[PDB]
Amino acid sequence: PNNRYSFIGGRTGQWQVVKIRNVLGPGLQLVEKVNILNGAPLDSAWRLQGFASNIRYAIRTELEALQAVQPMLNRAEAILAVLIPIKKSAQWWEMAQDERRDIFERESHHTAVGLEYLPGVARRLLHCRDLGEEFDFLTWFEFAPEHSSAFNELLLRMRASKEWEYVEREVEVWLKRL
Amino acid sequence: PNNRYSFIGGRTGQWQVVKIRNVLGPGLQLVEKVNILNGAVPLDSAWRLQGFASNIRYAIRTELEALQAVQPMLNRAEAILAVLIPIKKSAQWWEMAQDERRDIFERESHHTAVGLEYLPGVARRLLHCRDLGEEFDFLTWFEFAPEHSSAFNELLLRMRASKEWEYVEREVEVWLKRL
Ligand code: HEM
Ligand code: HEM
Ligand SMILES: [Cl-]
Ligand SMILES: [O-]
Ligand SMILES: [O-]
Repeated sequence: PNNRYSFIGGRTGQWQVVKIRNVLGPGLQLVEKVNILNGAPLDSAWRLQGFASNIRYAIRTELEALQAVQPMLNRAEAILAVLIPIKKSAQWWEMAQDERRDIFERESHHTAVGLEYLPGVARRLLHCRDLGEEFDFLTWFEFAPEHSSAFNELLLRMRASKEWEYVEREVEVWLKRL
Repeated sequence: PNNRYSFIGGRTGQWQVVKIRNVLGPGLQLVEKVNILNGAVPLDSAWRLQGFASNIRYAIRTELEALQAVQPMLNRAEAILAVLIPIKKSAQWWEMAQDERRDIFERESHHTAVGLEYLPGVARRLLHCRDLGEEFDFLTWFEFAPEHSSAFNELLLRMRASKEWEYVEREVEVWLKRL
């Protein structure tokens, strides 16, 4: 599959690691670089993988709003990135669809809050629970240096939300584009 | 992992192939048997399908609770017939937003309400495979005593008349008998 992406921490890649912050639960080993590959090698400490998939929660009017402002990846100015792997608890995944949507948006305003940080912050969402991975999602953010304060504020805002009562594991990997 | 299943059409397995109906689009080659394996993966085998069990995508809590009231376990003794139905939906289905797909699925189509009429005759399992890059999007599995083949067939004619099924672009029925 080429909806599949792998991220390999180790000594080679497009991206220098700048910092890793072990927010919640067990961390990831610090390494020099992350190599990103479309598909599924020595001197590598960890590999994470996920796939791009269909929309799970956003309704039409939210999609139209996102599409009006969201930027593309690979802007020349967007030389910083942040890879944030996330795992949610088993109680999250047993809930029904309405219960989860209600937490994600009605209670937490995930989409409304995130829209306040576009178009500065470009984003990608990959899924991995269904592959058996140690994390449920691989989230990817890239932005110009001007926006790193704003991005740090977004994170504090999201982590205070009801949605985040269900996050069990979270790591931040700050990257600079080589 | 544990959540992945493979279905191999060939000369071995636990299920005998009674008929294959090539309902829509290209079919599957007729084979003698189906082997079902927990895991990902075939010498005298003609085709191999796979999918994963996953979280709920559409049902709401009160639907889940009704379903959970009545739905039968798999591998009942009398449940000697099974039907494997691989399904592919169109690209236009997958671009739509979540509310739009939910509204087609239940509000316009009453998938869950219509299906609930046929429990506990029919037991079922749903497996996902679009995200794996498979040639189908879903493997659906249904098992029942012979007493319900008629009713199962009526369900199918019903569901295929629905708005949901206007987005279905490939469908095969593999009818099976347990060995
Ligand atoms: C930058 C602005 C952001 C926007 C516009 C945004 C928007 C979205 C949207 C629309 C979804 C739903 C996709 C769907 O329906 O399938 C989503 C999912 C998700 N986002 Fe964000 N997001 C933002 C920032 C963040 C941040 C900063 C994090 C992590 C620290 C994050 C973590 C996630 C996760 C883990 C999911 C998957 C949720 C689930 O399926 O349970 N998002 N986001
Ligand atoms: C027999 C009684 C049935 C019941 C109780 C039933 C119930 C359900 C439910 C509740 C879902 C949505 C699961 C979710 O929220 O993730 C579903 C999905 C689905 N069903 Fe059924 N169903 C039945 C019959 C059938 C039949 C006969 C077929 C095929 C010919 C079928 C094909 C599918 C497909 C392909 C999906 C996934 C649809 C999607 O995600 O786009 N179902 N069913
Ligand atoms: Cl795989
Ligand atoms: O996101
Ligand atoms: O189903």
